[PDB]
Amino acid sequence: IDAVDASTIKRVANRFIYDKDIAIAAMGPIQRLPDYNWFRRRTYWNRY
Amino acid sequence: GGIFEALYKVLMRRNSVYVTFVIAGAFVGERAVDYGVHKLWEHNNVGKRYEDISVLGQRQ
Amino acid sequence: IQPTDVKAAAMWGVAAATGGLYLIQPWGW
Repeated sequence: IDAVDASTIKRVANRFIYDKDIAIAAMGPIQRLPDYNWFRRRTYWNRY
Repeated sequence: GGIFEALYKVLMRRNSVYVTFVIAGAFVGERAVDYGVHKLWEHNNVGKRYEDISVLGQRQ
Repeated sequence: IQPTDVKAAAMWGVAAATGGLYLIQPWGW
């Protein structure tokens, strides 16, 4: 556990999170929930 | 193919690199299409150019 | 600060490349 520092966090995050597909499931009054493309585009940043 | 993935990993983990890539591609493709259209223009109509008149220097 | 510093370095590099291209526009470079 204590062998997982900031660099390893960034590496694993860039392996698993950055620019990958997602799965969603919602229930209730979800008429005001952003569509798929919103979530899918928000998995990377254009600032950097 | 795998070359597309390799290009994707090489160029698009940042954004300024993307901007530079777009500018470079623009100012290379411009030159390439200029060369192509000039060459085709020269090929299409031979003998009509300004440096092809046989009497260009006989009014001294 | 280092990731931000190098991000600013890359942005400055993009801007400097574009400005240099503005100053001199070599057709066959």
